[PDB]
Amino acid sequence: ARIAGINIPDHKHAVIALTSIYGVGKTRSKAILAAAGIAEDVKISELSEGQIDTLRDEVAKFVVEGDLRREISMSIKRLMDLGCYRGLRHRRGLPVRGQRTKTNARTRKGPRKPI
Amino acid sequence: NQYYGTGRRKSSAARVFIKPGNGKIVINQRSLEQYFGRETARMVVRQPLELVDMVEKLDLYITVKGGGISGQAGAIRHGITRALMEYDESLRSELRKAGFVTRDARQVERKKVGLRKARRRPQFSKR
Amino acid sequence: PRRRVIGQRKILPDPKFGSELLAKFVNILMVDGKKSTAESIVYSALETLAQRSGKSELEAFEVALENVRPTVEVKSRRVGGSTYQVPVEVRPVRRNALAMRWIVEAARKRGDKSMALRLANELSDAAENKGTAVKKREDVHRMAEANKAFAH
Amino acid sequence: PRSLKKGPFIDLHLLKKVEKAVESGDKKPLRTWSRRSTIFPNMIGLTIAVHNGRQHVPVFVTDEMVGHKLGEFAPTRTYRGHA
Amino acid sequence: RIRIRLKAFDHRLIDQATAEIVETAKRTGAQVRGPIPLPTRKERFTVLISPHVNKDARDQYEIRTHLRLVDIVEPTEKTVDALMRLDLAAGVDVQISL
Amino acid sequence: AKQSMKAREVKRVALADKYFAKRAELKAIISDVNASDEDRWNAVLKLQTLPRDSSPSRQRNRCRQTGRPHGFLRKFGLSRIKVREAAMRGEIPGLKKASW
RNA sequence: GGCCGGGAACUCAAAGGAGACUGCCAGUGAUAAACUGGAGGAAGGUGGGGAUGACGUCAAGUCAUCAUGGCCCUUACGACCAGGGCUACACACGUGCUACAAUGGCGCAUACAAAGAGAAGCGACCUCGCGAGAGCAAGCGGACCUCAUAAAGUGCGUCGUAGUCCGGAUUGGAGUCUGCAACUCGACUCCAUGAAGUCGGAAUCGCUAGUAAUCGUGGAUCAGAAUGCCACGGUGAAUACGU
Ligand SMILES: [Mg+2]
Ligand SMILES: [Mg+2]
Ligand SMILES: [Mg+2]
Ligand SMILES: [Mg+2]
Ligand SMILES: [Mg+2]
Repeated sequence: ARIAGINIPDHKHAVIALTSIYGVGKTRSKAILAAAGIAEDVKISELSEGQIDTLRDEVAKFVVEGDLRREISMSIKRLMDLGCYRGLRHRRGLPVRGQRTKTNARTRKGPRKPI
Repeated sequence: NQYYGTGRRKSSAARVFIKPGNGKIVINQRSLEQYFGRETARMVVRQPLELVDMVEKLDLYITVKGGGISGQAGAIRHGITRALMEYDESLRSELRKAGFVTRDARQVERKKVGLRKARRRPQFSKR
Repeated sequence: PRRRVIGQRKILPDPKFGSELLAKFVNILMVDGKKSTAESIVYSALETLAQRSGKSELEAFEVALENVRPTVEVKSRRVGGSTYQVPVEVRPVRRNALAMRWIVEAARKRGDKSMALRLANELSDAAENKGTAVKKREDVHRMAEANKAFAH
Repeated sequence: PRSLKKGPFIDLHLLKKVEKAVESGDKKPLRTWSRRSTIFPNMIGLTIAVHNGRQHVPVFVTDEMVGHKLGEFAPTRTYRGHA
Repeated sequence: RIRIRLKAFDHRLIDQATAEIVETAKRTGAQVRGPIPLPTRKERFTVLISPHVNKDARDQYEIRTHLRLVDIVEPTEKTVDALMRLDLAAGVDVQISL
Repeated sequence: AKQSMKAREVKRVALADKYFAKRAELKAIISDVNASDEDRWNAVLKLQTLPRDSSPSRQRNRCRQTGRPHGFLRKFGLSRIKVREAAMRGEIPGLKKASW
């Protein structure tokens, strides 16, 4: 119950449980779970240490959790300091992908501000 | 010899051949239970033959086209009624009273200009 | 309406019981036109009630329905321009419709895992005078009794 | 965006201007209108003034901006705030 | 075998042409099968009748295209010669295919 | 509309039909899967040189009688107002008001 | 394998006819007009839906579809080209789509429609790629071929009330297609992330039967770009004492 530096739930199936890793989704969960031949209908509570080690070996094949987040920051930071249009849209807390701004855009702006 | 009947309901048309027999029913090369999953359709199909009590003495070969499950079942009922009344006219008074000889003329109304549906109007604001 | 033209529309008894009452109850429980999903729940609830009570399969439903039917309701009438609360009689069809609707709405507000189980509980309670439909009927009865002086 | 097989897009006149400028030695910023052209590693270290609707904005090409369009470093809308 | 298709916008001016072509192909000394009534095509259009705004005011028009088919089995060498100068009605399209 | 708009439309049509074969040939080379990289680059640079109005996507459908750029119908070549006015005088063959 | 020879019976196709007219019976009614019930019949009293809008009112809308009196400009209020803007954003309002779940989500298997478009076009089979798509390439100016497998539905299993195996907004990376040209400012695919949202205050809307509600399909516009508009089918309700 210690994979990729985080704790994982024990009472759910493997496919549901492994997606809790930052960077591992449902497709990635299935790929990892099938790469070592473990069924999707087994709780990790009842499972042995050797195949846990194999699961760790297979999940160690991607940039996940903190090692991912790092470059994401630079992926944003290089955009901000370069001075491009996306950097300016990032600075002001406004949409970057050319959506509406006359209305909506609450998620990028937050709750309404009474004057 | 063979007796023939036809039935129409919604966009569904069915044709039925009835012969003296023992109680065999065929619908598009499939059994009665292999075609209609819902028991309501089976009951509405078997209504008239059960009412006249000629269930185990006749054989039925049926073909259908168009519409859906309920429309096809209603077409089957209409066709069975027409074929049976063709076989014997003495039941003319009975099948009519059971509400089967009358052809169900209800249809689907079109879409009109300015409305989202046949009669549904858009939302209205006074001011 | 202004014309008195409308009439009664024919209904088909349900297949495996031949009862119009079950047909009407299924229609009341139906949503979105998905009938096939309605009689499934109705049948599951009916069989669960039949096995739980052990009295019958259809008589338990009839007894629960009878326990809830009211006989008086309240409407508004006027004589000199002032509105009132006047008690009036209920026709049998209206009694059955009100009872079924109250039972359905009471069932829809619970915390179980299936709708058929909620239906089983509500019909059981109605047959043994514990459901909220009993409270509805009693409150209607007592509001009708309170406004008794205005009965012409 | 654009297909991978087609390759990057650039205007002929701009390409000739920048190649001549690089060959002849570093010069003054090049005045241009084509905001839709892509930036090249050849264009590194030169200054290009690009149109934005009413003016020409100088931009100095750095190494990190290779791969984008010339129109992403010159805005066209002016906004300070509300009230 | 020669099959002929006939198209028209009206169901009366095409019936006369069909009758005349079948009766004239009968006389040359061949056998004719038909005519075959084929499904018509309905094309519907809708337009706005106001020169400015007034969205919910429209006219709906339609165009009906009729269709007939005839066949000739084992024709005469003179049947085609006779049919090359039939001079059908103006407003009917005729298509011949061997 | 104006006269200048129709003049621009006709000039665009003429230029578009003048350069059909050359543009088709250049687009065929560009879309080709197996070709030299320098050949593709030169073909792109050559296609970029041809006038913009030669592109058949620069044209806008306009009414034949008035020139209106909105409410166009391809089957008739006229806007809705012109189609209605012509059709109600029995000048479009076979067209009549529908009902069902 | 209607697959073949065959057949014109059936469905259907498209032309012409029949039928429904208070026609018949009984009662009331001023013998009438008319109303009520009944026989028969597929349909009974305007069978269902559509087109059809009197004389006029609002000095209602449109001089930017078009036409037109008067006034106004004429090396400019006329004409050409490139780039930008019509897509901005502390805010308020109208009309919609997706949800807040168990009558449900997810996986596998299995049935039943109507209507319409296609020549600079619809583009099948086969091969390649996880996918959007790519290569090669028959048929079709069409009751022939393509678009193009309907979905809800049914059987089995899993989920067991959790902001969840509900929700898919936002954001990063990698791509496909159209078009000279996807930065401002296109559409779609894969991987990664996973916001508000637990049924909505004062108020307010639509609908009388194949109607409301719910699920799918097509077209015009158009190089590319629908949650809008115009059409087509599947399932299929509750209630109307009375003014
Ligand atoms: Mg519908
Ligand atoms: Mg009239
Ligand atoms: Mg005015
Ligand atoms: Mg005005
Ligand atoms: Mg311009």
